Amino acid sequence: WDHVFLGLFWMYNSLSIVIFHFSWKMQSDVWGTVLPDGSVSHITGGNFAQSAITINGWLRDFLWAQAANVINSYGSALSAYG
Amino acid sequence: SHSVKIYDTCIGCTQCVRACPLDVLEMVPWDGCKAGQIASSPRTEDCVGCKRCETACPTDFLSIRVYLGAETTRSMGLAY
Amino acid sequence: ILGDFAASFLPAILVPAVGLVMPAVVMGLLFLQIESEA
Amino acid sequence: GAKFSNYSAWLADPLNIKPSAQVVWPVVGQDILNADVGGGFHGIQITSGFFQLWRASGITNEYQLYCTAIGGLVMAGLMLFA
Amino acid sequence: DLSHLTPCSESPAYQAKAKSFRNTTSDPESGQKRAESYAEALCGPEGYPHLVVDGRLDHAGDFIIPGLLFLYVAGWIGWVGRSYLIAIREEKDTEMKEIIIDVPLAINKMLFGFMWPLQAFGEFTSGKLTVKDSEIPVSPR
Amino acid sequence: KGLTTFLSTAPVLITALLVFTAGLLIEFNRFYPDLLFHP
Amino acid sequence: AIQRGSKVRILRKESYWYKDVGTVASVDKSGILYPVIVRFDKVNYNGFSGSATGVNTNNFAEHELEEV
Amino acid sequence: SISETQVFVALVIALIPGILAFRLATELYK
Amino acid sequence: ATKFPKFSQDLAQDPTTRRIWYGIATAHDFETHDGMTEENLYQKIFASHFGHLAIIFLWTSGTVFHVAWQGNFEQWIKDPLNVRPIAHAIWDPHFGQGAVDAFTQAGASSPVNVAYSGVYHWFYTIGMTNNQDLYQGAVFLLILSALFLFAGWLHLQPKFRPSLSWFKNAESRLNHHLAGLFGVSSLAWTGHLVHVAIPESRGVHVGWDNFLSVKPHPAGLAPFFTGNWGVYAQNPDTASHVFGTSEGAGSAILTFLGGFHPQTESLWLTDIAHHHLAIAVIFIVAGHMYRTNWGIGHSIKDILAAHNPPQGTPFGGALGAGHRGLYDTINNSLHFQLGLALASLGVITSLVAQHMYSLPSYAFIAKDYTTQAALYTHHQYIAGFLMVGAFAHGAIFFVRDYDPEANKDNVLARMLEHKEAIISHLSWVSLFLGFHTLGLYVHNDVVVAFGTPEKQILIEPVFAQFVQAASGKALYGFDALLSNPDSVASTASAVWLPGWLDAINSGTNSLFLNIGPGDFLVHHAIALGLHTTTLILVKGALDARGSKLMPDKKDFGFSFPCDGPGRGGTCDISAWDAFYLAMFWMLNTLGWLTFYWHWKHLGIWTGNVAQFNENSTYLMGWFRDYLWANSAQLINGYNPYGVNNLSVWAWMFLFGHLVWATGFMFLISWRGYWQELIETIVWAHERTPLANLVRWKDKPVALSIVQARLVGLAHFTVGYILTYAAFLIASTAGKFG
Ligand code: CLA
Ligand code: CLA
Ligand code: CLA
Ligand code: CLA
Ligand SMILES: CC1=C(/C=C/C(C)=C/C=C/C(C)=C/C=C/C=C(C)/C=C/C=C(C)/C=C/C2=C(C)CCCC2(C)C)C(C)(C)CCC1
Ligand code: SF4
Repeated sequence: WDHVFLGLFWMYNSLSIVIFHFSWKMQSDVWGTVLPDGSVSHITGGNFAQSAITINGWLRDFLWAQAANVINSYGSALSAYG
Repeated sequence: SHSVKIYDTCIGCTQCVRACPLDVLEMVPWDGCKAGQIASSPRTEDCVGCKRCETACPTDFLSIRVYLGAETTRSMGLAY
Repeated sequence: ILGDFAASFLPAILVPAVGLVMPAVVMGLLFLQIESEA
Repeated sequence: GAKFSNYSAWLADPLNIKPSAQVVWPVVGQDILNADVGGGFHGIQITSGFFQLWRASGITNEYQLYCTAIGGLVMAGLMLFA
Repeated sequence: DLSHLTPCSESPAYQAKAKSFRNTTSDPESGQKRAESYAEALCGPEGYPHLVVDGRLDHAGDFIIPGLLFLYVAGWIGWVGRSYLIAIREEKDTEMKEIIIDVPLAINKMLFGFMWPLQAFGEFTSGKLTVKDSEIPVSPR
Repeated sequence: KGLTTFLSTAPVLITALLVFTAGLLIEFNRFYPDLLFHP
Repeated sequence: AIQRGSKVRILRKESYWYKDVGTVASVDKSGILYPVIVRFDKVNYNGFSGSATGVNTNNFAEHELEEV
Repeated sequence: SISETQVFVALVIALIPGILAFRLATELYK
Repeated sequence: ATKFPKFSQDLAQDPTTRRIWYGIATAHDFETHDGMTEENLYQKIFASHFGHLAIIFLWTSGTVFHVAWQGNFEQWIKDPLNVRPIAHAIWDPHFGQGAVDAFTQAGASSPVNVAYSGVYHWFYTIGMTNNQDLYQGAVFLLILSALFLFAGWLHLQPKFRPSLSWFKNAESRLNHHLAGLFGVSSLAWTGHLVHVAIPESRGVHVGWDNFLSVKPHPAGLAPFFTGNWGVYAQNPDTASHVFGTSEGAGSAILTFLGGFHPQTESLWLTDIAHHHLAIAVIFIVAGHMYRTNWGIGHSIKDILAAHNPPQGTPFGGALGAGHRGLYDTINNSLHFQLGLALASLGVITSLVAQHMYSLPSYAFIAKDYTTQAALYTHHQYIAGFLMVGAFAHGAIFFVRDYDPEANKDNVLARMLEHKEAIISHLSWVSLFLGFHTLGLYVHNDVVVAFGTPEKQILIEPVFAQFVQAASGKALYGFDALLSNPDSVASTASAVWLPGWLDAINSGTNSLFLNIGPGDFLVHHAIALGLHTTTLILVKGALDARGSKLMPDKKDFGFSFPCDGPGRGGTCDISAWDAFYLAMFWMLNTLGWLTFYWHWKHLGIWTGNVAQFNENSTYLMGWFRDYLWANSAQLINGYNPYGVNNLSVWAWMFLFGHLVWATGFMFLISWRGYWQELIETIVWAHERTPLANLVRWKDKPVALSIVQARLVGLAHFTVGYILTYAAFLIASTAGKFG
């Protein structure tokens, strides 16, 4: 049972890194708007190439930068998420 | 080696000996109990310290009591 | 990079001594101390 | 989807109206949680993908969702009886 | 005298906020009712009502009335719980109706639990509220 | 007869009590909202 | 005064029911150290972890008791 | 600023608690 | 048959790796050493004291030597408000060009570290002017450390080893510690202040050459013996005085204004000297209290035994036997003395932290904001350490030094007699603070999130504001006892009042800050933290000897893993659980109060105090406007576009996160999983070719249960201090730097 107890922490760690990789790679390199010229302006700006190689880049450009919406959500329609 | 000490509040139910996994405990005759027997720990150098004997003791506080002391290669239970 | 302070060559000697040399000496000596029998 | 959603509004303009299928009762200041999502509907912007699933299923009106909800209740009672 | 705390009507930061008070209920003028109801409080420089807790009157509504109301309700809950717990002791099967609550006894405990401070004073002066230190289990030192 | 004993259990009664208390508080804050203090 | 069914208070400090009152199940007349079997309403801590059961009786001596 | 010789003077002064710390540590061992 | 550890033979025959780990951790527990008597115990402790004082003096000597050698003390005294103090130089083989360019700061030509301990302000205030005065101080501290080392070596020699009666001579030790350690040292510091620090603040260099020639007052030692002491307070320093130079300077060496210096924003050095002379006189007088050799004095045992309220007293015999059995209990037990010492030291360290920020005593240290932040946080964390250690040693005293026969029905026995009434009421007050502090925070969070911040429960702290107004603050309009000028206290002969009143009623200092509804809730969080940490600590100290689940807890000692899975489960029942579970609560409380201090002072120093005053009432304002907002320049210390001077602080931030999260591994995962893992690793080593030649002498086992609780605790602690020190220093140095 206690190996399941520890494996729950490790699946938390594993799947958290999986969904963090997804939520950064798609926002930086897939999702975004299309300019009328034809180029794609992504949500973050393609910072996965240079910031997803460092833990400080994952802390700064993903966790600190993208949680600016969840902490400024108070007094708005997404305040239940904050 | 651990110290397995058996006190005189023992009812001689033999649960500690059957609960012991390394044959540390046994029953000796004793005139001070209704069951006529008390637990003894002769080969207490084989005690790992699992306290299964302390788990199985039905006294209000345990008549058999394990004191974890010096650690040997048998107290650690090491196959290597 | 050497400093403008007096005896700037002493960080170039003491820092590798205290960071590499004497910790290796202390771990070797303490290893021989804690692993010797009798 | 049948009663508390803007699915009929979402089917007309699916590129500028957000999917919403849950309204929030105004007893305390949680009426702010009803997001402005389009078509004169206020509610929580759902992300379950039920609306796109019903569009791929060919569901065009909310009565077809009401019939499926009634059928789900009948099937749940049938499973309880089984 | 709290000169740093101005009344919310005289405070020029509360009146800027009080236009944009959101409605909480389905009542359309709920923001205006909150704005007029919070004007009797004291507002700081932020423009938000403050509560002064020192038992003074004209500010007893901040703490003294809600505090006494909670003390009555919490004493009700605790006294009905203690009365039910005492009543289910001396009838030889106490764990089963500790786990499966005897409703007809609990209703009679609850609806007669309004007179909790009178019964509390009676049990305090009678000595049947507090168990003596001899007749009570104490852990070893 | 055995159903009333199940309804007299601790989780069913604590759920009924908490739903009744939450409903009383919600119905009070609907009809009389925004009571930060006693006037 | 110690007889079967008499309610009696424990004077063992280390016991779970120190200064608590339990009934007497049996008293042994042979020469043993703890002849008075006393049964309690509450249960002891004894048992494995997660066990919902525990012992509620123990042998005690004459000087370890007082009759109420 | 201090001179270059003052650093070496302070180092050979620091050998006097250097030796005495070694002498105290061995006697604290005993 | 292994020589390590020498002091324990039970661990010497241990064939596993637990022998080394437990020989490290039982090295300083001299009481459990094999063949240890009390007479040898006290002498080994006495020599370890000298070794520790020598370590302190060598650390101080290194600090002053690095200020003198590779710091900038010449440049800093010219512009203390603009020049950054340099701690020491950096010699790193790992630096690239970006780090050398980034760490070449504070006017240096080398990679240097900026000092945040603020000893530059201390040295400038006490009379240091050039680097040579620091170098001679460093050399003198080296000689003092060598002297302490030789004293410690000497007191281990059998000729000079003190007897047991000398160590337990409490009366003489108290007399020489109050008269000499506290009174003579404060009198000597007064001598330094009136001889060096006060004239160097007035531009008059003294040094060791001219202190026998420069007379501290124009009337030197003549008003001292006649009695007209007012001559030393006739010409105080003008408010237009400039520090370190002679214009605007006075001549009085003992002034008593009680205010702040208008330039340095600190207390007057003449005020400091007068305070030190007063407390030196009081400490010398208090040192003449206990009888040693000359008949007159006091004996502590008679004072303790005479202090019990008799019959007919309105309290009666409520204390039982009173204090008889003390002075044997305290003097025999070293853990009682250690706990009392650590409690007193933790309280006075808390006082140091709470007083050096509101009443700075060092020149231009109020305007060096990062020094204030580092000093407050550094002293409060150490105060929490000392206080938790005080309670831990109280627990150790109960488990291995408490005698119920000697302490029979005294105050100490009657503490244990109702030992869990205290625990139940402390649990009640912990829940009473916790439920309602979290309830008001969550209520404020929900109503601010719901667009209605006016529905917050904002509570003005009127009691502490009444205290502020009673100390002389006219902002709240209480008009109480110093706020009005017509009170009996205000109309007295209190001549500190003209300085104190305009020091407290000016908002340019940290003296008696404006407190509002965001200060009430954090203070109740602080009260919750102290009450709960006290609950774990009192709960484990009083249940140290034993209790209902484990009666014989004293037989296994202070620190044991468990007592098996029997009796329902017995994890964390040793009195070491109090220390282990209260390090977390102490660190949480110190985090709460240091976040409070840092955010309030960031609002003060930035000049926008409204941010704290409206956003600290709910926890999302704490989470956003303090953590997220002030971590911005921290985490951008190194980015893909370059390297700042805060790159080492971002690296320490991540390092503290890594160590803190590595602690979770030892605290959550427990031993037998790792023992089962190491058994497979042992099989893999012994069965592979070419590596089974290398055989271990000791059998690799998992870390034991208490050892891993300690290792996870140490990781949690080291990560906690490292990541908060990094965040604090970078947050208030990227702005005010
Ligand atoms: C404990 C006090 C303390 C501390 C923390 C530091 C720390 C530092 N010193 Mg040192 N130092 C000190 C005392 C101190 N020093 C004193 C008293 C002197 C003699 C006057 C100096 C002389 C000095 C020189 C000349 C140099 C440093 C340098 C260094 C740096 C790297 C260490 C090194 O290689 O040199 C250590 C070399 C020594 C000669 C120090 C000897 C040991 C001292 C005397 C104290 C003993 C330490 C401690 C008390 C014992 C171990 C405790 C243990 C529990 C950890 C580092 C910033 C280097 C530097 O600036 O690089 C940029 C450098 O070259 N130091
Ligand atoms: C805790 C349980 C849980 C919850 C609450 C949901 C909830 C959700 N799922 Mg999900 N799901 C889960 C577990 C869960 N699922 C599991 C365990 C599986 C694996 C079988 C899936 C696979 C699944 C798929 C494939 C899809 C959903 C989708 C949905 C969303 C809309 C629900 C709906 O009507 O889809 C209705 C969707 C379908 C009827 C298509 C499913 C048909 C699959 C391919 C056949 C499965 C047959 C059989 C049950 C499985 C046999 C396994 C085989 C190896 C033997 C919603 C967010 C849909 C979605 O994201 O839409 C936006 C979607 O397409 N889920
Ligand atoms: C009859 C019920 C009852 C009564 C009157 C008491 C009264 C007492 N408890 Mg509490 N308590 C109870 C139940 C009760 N409690 C239960 C159910 C729990 C488990 C959650 C606890 C756990 C507990 C803790 C952990 C602490 C107290 C404390 C205290 C004291 C201060 C009050 C307080 O802190 O409230 C706190 C109350 C709670 C945390 C939970 C109370 C839950 C409800 C309100 C109890 C009443 C409802 C009950 C379940 C059903 C009623 C019966 C009904 C069928 C008629 C006081 C002696 C403190 C103490 O020792 O101070 C001296 C202490 O530290 N109690
Ligand atoms: C007057 C003579 C005298 C004096 C000066 C000392 C001095 C001392 N003794 Mg000693 N003692 C004496 C005689 C004396 N004793 C007598 C006769 C007895 C025999 C009965 C003892 C027996 C004895 C024992 C048994 C022990 C001591 C110890 C010590 C040391 C205490 C620890 C220390 O250094 O803290 C010094 C701390 C201070 C000066 C400050 C104390 C805290 C202050 C008051 C709080 C405020 C600080 C203030 C704000 C300043 C801040 C500093 C600045 C950076 C801002 C110290 C060196 C211990 C030892 O061995 O140490 C080596 C110890 O084991 N002594
Ligand atoms: C177990 C034990 C222990 C432990 C415990 C502890 C550790 C404790 C601590 C405690 C503490 C550490 C406490 C503290 C306290 C404090 C106090 C009690 C204070 C008071 C003060 C006052 C009262 C003040 C007053 C005033 C003035 C003077 C002026 C102004 C105003 C005022 C009011 C503020 C010991 C060691 C003993 C021993 C063994 C046993
Ligand atoms: S501790 Fe385990 S091995 Fe030792 S006597 Fe008890 S049951 Fe047997």
